[PDB]
Amino acid sequence: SGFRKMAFPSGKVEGCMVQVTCGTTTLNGLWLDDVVYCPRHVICTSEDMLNPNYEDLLIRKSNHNFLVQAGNVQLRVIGHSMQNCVLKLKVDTANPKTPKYKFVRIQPGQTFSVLACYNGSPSGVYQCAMRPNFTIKGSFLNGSCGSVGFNIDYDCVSFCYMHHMELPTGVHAGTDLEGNFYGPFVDRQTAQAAGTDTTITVNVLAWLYAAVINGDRWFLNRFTTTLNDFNLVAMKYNYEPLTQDHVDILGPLSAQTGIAVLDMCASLKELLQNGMNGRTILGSALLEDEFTPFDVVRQCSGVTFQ
Amino acid sequence: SGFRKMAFPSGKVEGCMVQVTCGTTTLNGLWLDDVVYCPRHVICTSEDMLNPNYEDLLIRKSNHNFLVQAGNVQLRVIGHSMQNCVLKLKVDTANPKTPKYKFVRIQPGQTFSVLACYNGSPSGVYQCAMRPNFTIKGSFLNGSCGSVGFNIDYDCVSFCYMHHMELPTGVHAGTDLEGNFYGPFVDRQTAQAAGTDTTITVNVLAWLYAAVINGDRWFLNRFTTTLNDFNLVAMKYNYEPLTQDHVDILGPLSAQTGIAVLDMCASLKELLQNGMNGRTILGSALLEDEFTPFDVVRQCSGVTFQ
Ligand SMILES: O=C1C[C@@H](C(=O)Nc2ccc(Cl)cn2)c2ccccc21
Ligand SMILES: O=C1C[C@@H](C(=O)Nc2ccc(Cl)cn2)c2ccccc21
Ligand code: NA
Ligand code: NA
Ligand code: NA
Ligand code: NA
Repeated sequence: SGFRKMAFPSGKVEGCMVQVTCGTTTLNGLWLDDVVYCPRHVICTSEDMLNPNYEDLLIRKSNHNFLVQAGNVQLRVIGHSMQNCVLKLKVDTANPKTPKYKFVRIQPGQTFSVLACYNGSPSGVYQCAMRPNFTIKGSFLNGSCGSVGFNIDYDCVSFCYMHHMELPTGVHAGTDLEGNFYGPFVDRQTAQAAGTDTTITVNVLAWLYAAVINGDRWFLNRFTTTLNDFNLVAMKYNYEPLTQDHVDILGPLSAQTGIAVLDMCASLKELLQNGMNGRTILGSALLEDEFTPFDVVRQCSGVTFQ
Repeated sequence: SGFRKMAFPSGKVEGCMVQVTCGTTTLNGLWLDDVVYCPRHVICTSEDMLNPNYEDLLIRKSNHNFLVQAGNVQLRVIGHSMQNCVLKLKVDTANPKTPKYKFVRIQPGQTFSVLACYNGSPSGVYQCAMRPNFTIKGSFLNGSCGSVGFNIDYDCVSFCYMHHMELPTGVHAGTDLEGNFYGPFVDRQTAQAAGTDTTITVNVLAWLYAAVINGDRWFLNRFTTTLNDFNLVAMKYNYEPLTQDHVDILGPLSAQTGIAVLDMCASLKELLQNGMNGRTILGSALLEDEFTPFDVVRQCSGVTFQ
């Protein structure tokens, strides 16, 4: 028992981190097979970042201008190409530590682990959600660009995120591993609007199930609701509308606890309208939305990786 | 910017986890050099756990009764000994993945990362504190015993915790790597009192500094206090008394922010007496005490490991 914001074990990803330097910019790269992936803004100078012409800046660079170091050891660059907002540096050595891996584009509301890195060296690991407005609320200082997000399924690492920028509002934006930003963002040092954000309702409900499984039960009430009634309350409180697909994903947790999904919605309605009256749920005084239903079952069932 | 509950990168520890089986009990072990360390209750049957005679149970076991597996591969056991509440199984092979390491006994209020494991395979990593009453509020299911806690300093892993038990109250107890419990606990399935717990005041103050560094400033006020005055408030709200040693440890954060430690104490006093009026600090609606002053500086300065 107990419920924590748990990250995936980071070792399979730590073996893939490298340092990339171009001119006077150092950031992180991801070395899989004979390719290093990194944010294309490694080729920018401080001036360049207000409105970079990436095609023109990259034409000034040759293979030998990209310095790639894997711990103590220098890699030899034999090709470079830009795909969307990422650079792909072909090197003459396959990474001997390459895990089984996939590149995935995650949906808003899904979770992943971030391995925060500086100068190609890991500093820490934490779990977060892709917000509905395609930002992440991370922990990233200058030099963290090229840090990656990921999920693991037994022995397979699914890379979903590469860090590119901190917006002036102090939230974070980045790409998939094909270099396509999540959300409307561009790799320019400019004020950039993020959507209105919303709370990930299906995740809050998953976490309430987690709370019940752990014996935190005070918020369970005598009430039920409908999808239509609940969703009127969701709109008022800037929660994502609940769909039958979300109900179906919550099926296993409903079966484990014997609490019908709409009964748990009625509990959440009362918590939205009345607050928590200075009480806590799983150590939190807020409704938590960074656990997916899959996360709660994995944590509550002791699933492992190799 | 941003502030997250960040764990240490787990790869150096993942290479050390093994499965240990004795009779019909499987749990985790830690393989460093030619020794595997694991909870001595691996030798207990379900009956045994109400009041085990560990000396008598271990006399019935020979080297060949301890099955130790490192991934797919079986290790050969050439000796066994009990040190306090841990078993040390000498094996005929040094772990080729052994990192630079130390065994440390941490103080209450210090933090560490836990690598939660089942059947010798890592499931997840999270950060927590040793509570003042020497429990931890973890996430541990049956089979997690022998999972370990640790800190990293560049290339050196300091192992501080081995998981042994879930108390009937659903909090967690374990030992240092010499097998000495933290707190009054014994490895028996019995109701066992934990102290009165208290909030780790120096950690709350560190986190308030973290909040200021990140621009969350609403709780800063016009007031100051004294150590004696603050500590009267600490007692009322079950906070650890603040000492000049704690003030000195907070020196760097005070210098970085230009907020005198006693001025930050006056902010914390007002938050204790008035609550947070439905506001948040670094995404939390509670005062957070699982970040040490060293944690806040490391996170806010991008310190890395290798
Ligand atoms: O989280 C981060 C990443 C880094 C950042 O935003 N850098 C960057 C670099 C190029 C362009 Cl075109 C835009 N932004 C940064 C600097 C200071 C603090 C945080 C962060
Ligand atoms: O966190 C844990 C560890 C495990 C546990 O307490 N097992 C154990 C085994 C032997 C003795 Cl003498 C006492 N306790 C457990 C079982 C169920 C749920 C959680 C946990
Ligand atoms: Na970029
Ligand atoms: Na983004
Ligand atoms: Na034990
Ligand atoms: Na303990």
